[PDB]
Amino acid sequence: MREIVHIQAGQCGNQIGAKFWEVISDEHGIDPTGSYHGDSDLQLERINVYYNEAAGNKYVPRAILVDLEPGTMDSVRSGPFGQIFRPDNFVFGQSGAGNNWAKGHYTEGAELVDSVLDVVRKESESCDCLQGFQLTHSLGGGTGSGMGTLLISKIREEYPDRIMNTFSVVPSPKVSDTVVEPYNATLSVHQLVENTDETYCIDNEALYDICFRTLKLTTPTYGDLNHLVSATMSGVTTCLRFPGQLNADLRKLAVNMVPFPRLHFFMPGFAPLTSRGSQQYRALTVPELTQQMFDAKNMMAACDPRHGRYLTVAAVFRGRMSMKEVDEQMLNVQNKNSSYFVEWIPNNVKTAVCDIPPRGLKMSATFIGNSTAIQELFKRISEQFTAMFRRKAFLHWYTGEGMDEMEFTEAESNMNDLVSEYQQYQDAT
Amino acid sequence: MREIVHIQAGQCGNQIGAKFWEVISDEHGIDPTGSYHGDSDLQLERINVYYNEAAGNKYVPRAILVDLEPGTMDSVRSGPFGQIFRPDNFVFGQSGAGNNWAKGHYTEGAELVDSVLDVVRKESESCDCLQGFQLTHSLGGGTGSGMGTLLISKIREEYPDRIMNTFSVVPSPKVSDTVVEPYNATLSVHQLVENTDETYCIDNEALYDICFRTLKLTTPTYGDLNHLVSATMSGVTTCLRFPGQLNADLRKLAVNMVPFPRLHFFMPGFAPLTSRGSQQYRALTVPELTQQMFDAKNMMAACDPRHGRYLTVAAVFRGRMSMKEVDEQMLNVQNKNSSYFVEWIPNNVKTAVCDIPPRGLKMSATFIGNSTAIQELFKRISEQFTAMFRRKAFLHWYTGEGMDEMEFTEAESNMNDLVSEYQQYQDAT
Amino acid sequence: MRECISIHVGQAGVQIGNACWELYCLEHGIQPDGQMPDSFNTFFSETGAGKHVPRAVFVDLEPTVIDEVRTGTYRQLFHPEQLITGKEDAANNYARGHYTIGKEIIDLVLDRIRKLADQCTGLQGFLVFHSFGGGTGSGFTSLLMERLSVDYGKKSKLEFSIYPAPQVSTAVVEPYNSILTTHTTLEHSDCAFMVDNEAIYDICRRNLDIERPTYTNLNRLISQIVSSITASLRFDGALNVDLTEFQTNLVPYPRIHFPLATYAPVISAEKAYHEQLSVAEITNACFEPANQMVKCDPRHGKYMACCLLYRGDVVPKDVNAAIATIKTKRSIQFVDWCPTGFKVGINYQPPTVVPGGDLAKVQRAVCMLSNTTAIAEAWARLDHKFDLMYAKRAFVHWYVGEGMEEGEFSEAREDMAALEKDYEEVGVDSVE
Amino acid sequence: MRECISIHVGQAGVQIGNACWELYCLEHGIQPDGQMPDSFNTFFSETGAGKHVPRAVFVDLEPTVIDEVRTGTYRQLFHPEQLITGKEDAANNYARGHYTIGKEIIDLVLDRIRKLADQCTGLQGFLVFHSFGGGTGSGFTSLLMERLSVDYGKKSKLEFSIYPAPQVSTAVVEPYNSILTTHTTLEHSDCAFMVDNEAIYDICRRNLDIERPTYTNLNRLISQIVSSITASLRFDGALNVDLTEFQTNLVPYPRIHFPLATYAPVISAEKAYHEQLSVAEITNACFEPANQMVKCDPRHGKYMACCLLYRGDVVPKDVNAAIATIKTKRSIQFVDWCPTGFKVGINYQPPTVVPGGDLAKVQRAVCMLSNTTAIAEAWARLDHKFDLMYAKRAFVHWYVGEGMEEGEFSEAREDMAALEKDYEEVGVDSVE
Ligand SMILES: Nc1nc2c(ncn2[C@@H]2O[C@H](COP(=O)(O)OP(=O)(O)OP(=O)(O)O)[C@@H](O)[C@H]2O)c(=O)[nH]1
Ligand SMILES: Nc1nc2c(ncn2[C@@H]2O[C@H](COP(=O)(O)OP(=O)(O)OP(=O)(O)O)[C@@H](O)[C@H]2O)c(=O)[nH]1
Ligand SMILES: Nc1nc2c(ncn2[C@@H]2O[C@H](COP(=O)(O)OP(=O)(O)O)[C@@H](O)[C@H]2O)c(=O)[nH]1
Ligand SMILES: Nc1nc2c(ncn2[C@@H]2O[C@H](COP(=O)(O)OP(=O)(O)O)[C@@H](O)[C@H]2O)c(=O)[nH]1
Ligand SMILES: [Mg+2]
Ligand SMILES: [Mg+2]
Repeated sequence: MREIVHIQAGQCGNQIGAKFWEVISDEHGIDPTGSYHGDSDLQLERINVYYNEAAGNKYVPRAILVDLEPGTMDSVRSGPFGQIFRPDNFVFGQSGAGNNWAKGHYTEGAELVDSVLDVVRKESESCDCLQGFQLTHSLGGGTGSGMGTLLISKIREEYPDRIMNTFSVVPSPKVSDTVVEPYNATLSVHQLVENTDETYCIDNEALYDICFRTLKLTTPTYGDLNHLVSATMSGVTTCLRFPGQLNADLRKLAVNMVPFPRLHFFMPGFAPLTSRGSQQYRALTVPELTQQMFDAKNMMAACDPRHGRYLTVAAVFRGRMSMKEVDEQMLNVQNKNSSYFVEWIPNNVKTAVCDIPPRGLKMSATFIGNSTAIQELFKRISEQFTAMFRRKAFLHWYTGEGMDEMEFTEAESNMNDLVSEYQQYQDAT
Repeated sequence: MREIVHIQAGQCGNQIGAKFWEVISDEHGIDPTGSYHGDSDLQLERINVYYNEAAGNKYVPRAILVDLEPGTMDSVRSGPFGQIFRPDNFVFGQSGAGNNWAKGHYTEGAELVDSVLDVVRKESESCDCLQGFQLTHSLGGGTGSGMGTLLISKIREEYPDRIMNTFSVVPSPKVSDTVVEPYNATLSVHQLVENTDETYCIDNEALYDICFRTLKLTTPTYGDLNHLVSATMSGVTTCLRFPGQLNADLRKLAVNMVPFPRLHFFMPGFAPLTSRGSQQYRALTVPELTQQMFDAKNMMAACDPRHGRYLTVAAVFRGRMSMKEVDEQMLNVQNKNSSYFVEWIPNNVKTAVCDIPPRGLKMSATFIGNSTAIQELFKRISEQFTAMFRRKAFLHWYTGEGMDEMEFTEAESNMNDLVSEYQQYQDAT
Repeated sequence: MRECISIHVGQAGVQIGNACWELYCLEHGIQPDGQMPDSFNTFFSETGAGKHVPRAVFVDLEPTVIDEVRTGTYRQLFHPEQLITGKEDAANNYARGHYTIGKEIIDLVLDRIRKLADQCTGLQGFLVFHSFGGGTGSGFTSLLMERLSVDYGKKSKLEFSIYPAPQVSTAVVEPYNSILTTHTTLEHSDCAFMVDNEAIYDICRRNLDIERPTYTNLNRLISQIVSSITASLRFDGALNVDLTEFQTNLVPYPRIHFPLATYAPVISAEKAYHEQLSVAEITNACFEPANQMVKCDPRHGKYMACCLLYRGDVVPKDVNAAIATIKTKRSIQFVDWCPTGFKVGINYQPPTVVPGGDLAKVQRAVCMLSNTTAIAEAWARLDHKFDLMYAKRAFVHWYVGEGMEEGEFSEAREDMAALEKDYEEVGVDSVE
Repeated sequence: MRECISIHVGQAGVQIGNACWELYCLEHGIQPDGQMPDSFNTFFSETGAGKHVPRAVFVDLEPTVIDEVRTGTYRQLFHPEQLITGKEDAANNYARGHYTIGKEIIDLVLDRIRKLADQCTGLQGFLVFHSFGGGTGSGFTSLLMERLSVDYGKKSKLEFSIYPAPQVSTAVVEPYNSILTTHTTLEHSDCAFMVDNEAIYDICRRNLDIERPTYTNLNRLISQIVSSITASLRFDGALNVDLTEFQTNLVPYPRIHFPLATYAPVISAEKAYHEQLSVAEITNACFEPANQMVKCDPRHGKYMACCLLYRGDVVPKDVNAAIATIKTKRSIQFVDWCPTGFKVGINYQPPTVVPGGDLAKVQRAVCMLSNTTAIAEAWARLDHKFDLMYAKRAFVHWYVGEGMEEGEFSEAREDMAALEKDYEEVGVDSVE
C-alpha cells in the first residue's frame, strides 16, 4: 500500500533517476534484470511502493521517464539498470525543448503530454491505494521546467488529494548553466507554488562544495553528485519502505513542514558524508550526525541558513539508534541556536527513525529544512529575471511560442509575492 | 455435436482461413498431414466441430474454400497446412471476379454457386447436429463481396434456423485498396443485414495500428495481420471446443449481442497483445486483460468507441482464472464509463470463460463489442458511395453485368435505414 | 427410506451438483467408484453388488458440462442413463429452454424421473438445482416444474436457484430470463431458495480471506447449504426436520416462498483457531447482514420466518440462550403478525470438510433459511432492469421467433408487479 | 470473569501493546503460540483447543507497525481480524484521524469491539493505548471515544496516553493534536493516565543506568504500569482494587481526571543488590519528584488523590508505617478539602521480569497513580505552544482542508482555558 509513481522530466531528471533507481534496487536487493536477490523478507515486505510485481518473479520500477529528445533515454536504456524499466514507460518526443520553457510547456510539451498522462493513469490504477507522485526535474532546463511543470498542472487537476513532491534542481548563484535560466526558473516557480505540496530545492553549486570540501573528491562527475541527491531521495521515503521506531511518510513530512501552503520550498541535507580515508577517523554517533546536518556547509541548497530562520525542520534517521540520544540532540541544537529557529513555532523539529540503515553504513540521517534562508534564492533569481526582462532580452524565443508579456508580469509578481511572505514570517514575532 | 462448416470466399477469405486453420491445427495438436499428435484427450474431446474423422486416424478440416481464380488456391495447397484439406473442397472458377460485385454475385458467381452448395450440402449432412456456418470474406473485393454474399442468400433459404456469422474485412478510412470498394461494400451490406445473424467488422487500418503501436512490429506482413484475426476467430468458438467454467457458443453470442435483428455488426478485440521484449515487463492478470480491451487502440474496427455507446459487450476469456476477478472488472468498466455504455440495457456485459488457454499463454481474452460507434463506419461508406454514384462513376462495369440503378437506390437507402437506426438507439433514453 | 431425488438443470445446476455429490460421498465414506469399504438410503439406491449410485438427474441441452462429469473423477459413480444431454443449448433463451429445444428431451427427463420414483418407497420431494440467468436453468426448469406438478402435485418440490446479482451479471438477458422463469415456477415450486453470486463473492473474499475465488469455491458453499438441509434426513439428530416441515414453517402465503440461505461458520484454517465458535457466536453471524448469501439488506426489511438448522456439537439449552437474545435486538425485527418466527433443527453430525476445500473443520454449523421482506428490493431492481429493456423492445425478436408471444411478457411483468405488491401488503402492520 | 478488553491506537499504541502483551504472556506462562504447558480470563478468551487469544484490538491507519506484529514473534497469538489496518495514515493530522481516514474504518473497529463485548460476561471497561502527538492517536481515538460512550456509556473507559514533553518533541504539530484530542476525550474518557517520554528518558538514564534507551525500553516501563493496575484483577490480592474503584477514588470532578503514573523500584541488576527495598523505601521513591513519569514538578502543585498499588511481598502494617510518614512531610502537601488522599492496593504476586529486560527481579513494587494540581503547569505550556502557533494561523490549512472548521480551534482553546481555570479553582483553599 501507499505506492509512489516516480516521474522524470528533462535530461537532469533522467540522470538523477537513473542513479536513484540504482540506489533503490541496491536497497531492495534487485538485480540488473528485475528479480529479487536480497537476503531478508523486509526488502520484499514493502516492495510494492516503487515496484510492480511482474510475472516470473520479476519487479519493474513504477517509473515514468519523460524527455523531449531521445538522446538521454538511449543513455538510460543502454547503461546499467536500463534493462529493468518497462519499454512502454519511455515516453520521449523527437523535437527537443531547445532549453526553452515555452517549447516545453506549450508547443512540444503539449504534443506529448497526453501520451504521458495515459501512462500516468495506467500506473495510478495499477496502484492499490496511491500515496502520491514524486517528480524529478530542473528549473533551468527546458524539458524539466516546461514538460515537468506541465505534468504537475495536469496531475493536480486529476489527483487533487495526493501529494506532489518535486526534486527541483534550482540554478546556482556563482555560475549559470543556461543563459535563459532566470526565465526558466521564474516561469516554473509560478507553476510550483500552486500545484506542489512540497518542493526540494537542490543547487549544483552546493553539491560542488560538498563533493570537494566534505567528501574530498577532487574530480566529481555527475554520477557522484546524483548519488548524493538519491541518498536524500531514498532517505525521504525510507520510513515508508521499512519498519521504524517512529515511522514517517510523505504526508507526515507534508503536514509538519508546510506551515503555509505557498511556503513549501525546502532545503535538504544528508549525513554522514565522509571521505575514504577520513571515515575510520570518526565515530558515527547520533550527536555527530546531528551537528553535521545543522551547519551551513552541508546544505544542498546554496544559501547559508544563518541569513534566515528555520521555520520547520525534519530529521529522518536510518539505522538502529536510541531515541533519547536523538531527542537530546534535536533539543540541543534548538537551545544553542534559538535565534536561528523561528520563535512562534515552538519545538519545530520533526523526528523520524527508520530501523534499516543504508547499504554499508551503521546509521544515517536525512535532513529536511524549511527556512527563510531561501528568500535569497528567490531574491537572486528575481533580480536576474528583472535585469533581463527590462530589456526584453530573449523575449522573442518565448513570444514566438504563444506567450505574451503578461505571463512574465504575473510570474515576476508571484515570486515577489513569495519573497514578501518569507520576509513577513522572518520578521514575525 | 454442434459442428461448424467454415466457408472462405475471396483472396482475403482464403488468406485469413489459411492462417486460421494453422491456429486450429496447433490448438488441437494436428500435424501438417492431418493426424492427431497432441498430449491430452481434451483436444480430441470436441475435435468433430471443425474436423471430420477420416479413415486411418486422420482428420480433415470441415472447410469449403471458394474463389473465382485459381491463383489463391495454389498458394494454399502448396504452402504449409495445404495438404490437410480435402481436394474436393477447393471449388474455384477460372474467370475471376475482376474485383467486381456484379461479376461475383450475378455472372461468374452463379456459374459456380451450384457446385459450391452441393459441397455445402455434403458437409452439412456429414454433421451430426449442425451448429451453423462461419464465413470469411471481405467487403472491398469482388469474390468475397459477390460470391460471399451470394452464398449467404442461398444458405439462409436452405438453412434458416442455423447461425450465419461472417468475418467481413470492412474497408479502411484513411486508405483504399480498391477504387470501387464503396460500391462493393454497400451492395454487400444490403445482403448482410437480411441473411446474417451476426457480422464481425474488421478493418485493415486498425490492424496496422495494433501491429505497430501495440505489438511493436515495424514490418508486419499479411501473415502477421491474419494471426490477429484468427486469434479472434478461435477465441469466439473456444468455449464450444473446450470445457469452461462458463461456456458460451455461437448461439449465446447471437442472442446476447443482437438486441435488434439488423443491428448485428460487431467490432472484435483481442487481449493480451504484447511485443517480444515488452511481455516480460507486464503482469498477465484479469484486470490487465480487461483494461486492454475496452480502450480505443485495441479495436480491430477503425472507429473510436468514445464517439458512440456500446449496446452489448461480450468478453470471452481463456485460461484458468477466477470468476470474481472477472466479474469485478466487468463491473469496474461499467461504473467508470457509464456514459460510454447504453443506459436502457442494464448490465450489458456478457461473460464467458474457457479453461483452456491459447498455446504459449497463461490467459487470454476475446472482446466482442456491439457499439453505435460503427455508425461512422457506415456514415463514411455511404458518403463515399453517394459521391461516386451521383456522377454514375463506374456504373457501366455493373450495368453491363445485369444490374440497374434501382439496385443502388435500394442499397443506399438500406444503409441510411441502418445509420438512422444506430442514431436512434444512441439517442434513446 | 425417506428418499429424495435431485434434478440438475443448466450449466449452473450441474456444477453445483459436482460439488454436492462430491460432498455427499465424503459424508458417507463413499468412494468415487460407488464403493464403501443404512442412513444413506435417502440419496443412494443400492445395486446388487456393493456399489451405490446417486438418485440424481443431470440434464443439460449442451453436452460440455455433462461430458466433464463423464470423463471426470465421478465417471464410475453416476448411472449413465441419468446423464442426459441435448444437442444445442437453450443459449440464454427462455423460449428455447421452454418451447424449442426443451420439448425435445422433456419426455426423456420425465422418463428418468419416473424410473427413479418407482424404486423409491418413501419419496418426499425434489431438489431442482438451476439458475435464473441461463436459458436452460430458466426455460427447461420452468418446463420441468410444470410437468412434475402434473405428475406428482403433492410432493414437496424444492429449488436452489442462482439469483442474478444487482451489479454483477454474466449475461445480458438475465433480466428477461429471471422474470420469465419466475412467472412459471411460482404456481408450481413449493419453496425456492435464492442464492446470489455477488454475496458469495463477498463471503469468499472477506470471511474466507481468499483473494481469487473460483466457481469451484462458490459451489462448495452451496453444497454445505443443501447438505445441512438434508442432514436431518441422512443422519439422526436431537431434533430432526423433514423437507415437508420446511415448506410448512417458512411459507406463509403461496406466493411468497422465496427464502434466502445463509451458512456459518465460514472461516479459513488460519481463523479456525483464534475463536471458540459457540452456538451464540455462529447464530449472531447469520443474522448479520454481511454474511447472507443473497445481496439484500435485511435491515431494510422484516423477517417473516427464520429456520436455523444446527448440526454437530450443539446443546439445545445454549440454542435458546442464543436465539432469545436476537428477538431483543433492534436490527432484527419481525412482522407484526408473527410472534413465533423460528424453526430450530439440531443434528448430531458435524459437517465434514472436503479435501482441497477452503472451509475449515468446525465442530458445529448453521444453515439459516430465512424468508424476509428484504427480497422485495431484489425484485424491485429486476423489474426495473426489465422495464428499461422491454420498453425499447430489446431482444424480443429472439424470443418471439422461438414460439413465444410478445403479449406473454406483459403477462409476466404484471404478475411480477402483483408479486411485488404482495410484500408491501405483508410488510405493513395490522390495524387494531 | 471480570473481563477487560484493550484498544491500541496509533504507532505509539501498538508499540506499547507489543511490550504489554509480551509482559502478560510471561505473567501467565503463555507461549507466543497461545499455548501454556483460571485467573487469566480477564484478558484471554479461550478457544476450543488449548490456545488462548488476547482481548485486544490493534488499529492503525497505516499498515507498517501492524505488519511487524503480523510477522514478529507474536504472529500466532493474535486473532488476525483484530489486527486492523487502514491504507493511508492520519499523518499527524487530527482531522484526518477524525474526519477523513478515521471514518472509513471506524465501523470496522466498532464491529470488532462488539464481537469482543459479546463473548465477555463481566466486562468492566476499556484500556485505550494511544498518544497525543500522532494523528491516529489523536484523531482516531477521539473519534472512537465518541462512539464507545454512545454504545456503552456506563463502562469505565481508561486511557494511557503519551503526553507531549515540554522540550522534547518528535512532531511539529503536537500542540495542535494534543489540544484537539483533549477537547473531545474530556466528556467521554473516565480517567486518562498521562505518560511522558522525557520523564522516562530521565528515569532510564538515571535510575536504570542506561546510556542509550530505546523505544523498546520505554514501553517496558509503561507495561509495568498497566500490568500493576490490572494485577488486582488478574491475581488474588490481600486488598484488591477494580477498575471501577480507580475512577471513584481519583476523580473529584468530571473535568479533572488526568492523573500521572509512577512506578518503583526502577533499578538495574547491579543496583538490584546494595539496597533492601522495603515498602518504606519504594514508597518514598514514588513521591520523590525526580521519579515520576510526567515532566511536572509536584512541589509546584498539590496532590488531590494518590493511589498506591503494591504487589508482591507486601506487609499491610508496614504499608501504614510508610504512608503515615508522608503526610507529615512538608514537600508532599494536599488540597485543603481532602484529608483522605489515599487509595491503597496490595497484591500477593510480584512483578516478573521479561528476559532481555532492563529492570531487575524485585520482591515488591508500586504503581502510583496520583492526580495532582501540578499537571496544570503542563497544560499552561501546551496552550502557550498553541497560542503562538495559532495566532499566525500556522498549519491551519492542513486541518481546514480535511473537513474541520477554523472556528473549532477557538472552541477547543476556550474550553482548555476553562479547564485551566478549573485547577486554579480547585487548587485554592476554602473560605472559613
Ligand atoms: N453459484 C454458481 N453459479 C454458476 C456457476 N456456474 C455458472 N453459474 C451461473 O449460471 C448462470 C448462467 O446459467 P448457465 O448455467 O451458465 O447456462 P444454462 O443454464 O446452461 O443455460 P444456457 O444459456 O442455455 O447455457 C450465470 O449467471 C452464473 O451465475 C457455478 O459454478 N456456481
Ligand atoms: N512511550 C512511547 N511513545 C512512543 C513510542 N513510539 C512512538 N511514540 C510516540 O508517538 C508519538 C507520535 O504518534 P505516533 O503513534 O507515532 O503516530 P500515530 O498515532 O500513528 O499517528 P500518525 O501521525 O498518523 O502516524 C510520538 O510523540 C512519540 O512520543 C514508543 O515506543 N513508546
Ligand atoms: N544535479 C545534476 N544536475 C544536472 C545534471 N545534468 C544536468 N543538470 C542540470 O540541469 C540543467 C539543465 O537542464 P536539462 O535537463 O539538461 O535541460 P532539459 O532537458 O531541456 O530539461 C542544468 O542547469 C544543470 O545544472 C546532473 O547529472 N546532475
Ligand atoms: N486482413 C487481410 N485483408 C486482406 C488480405 N488480403 C487482402 N485483403 C483485403 O481484401 C480486399 C480485397 O479483396 P480480395 O479478396 O483480394 O478480392 P476478391 O478476390 O475479388 O474477393 C482488400 O481490401 C484487402 O484489404 C490479408 O491477407 N489480410
Ligand atoms: Mg449452459
Ligand atoms: Mg503512526
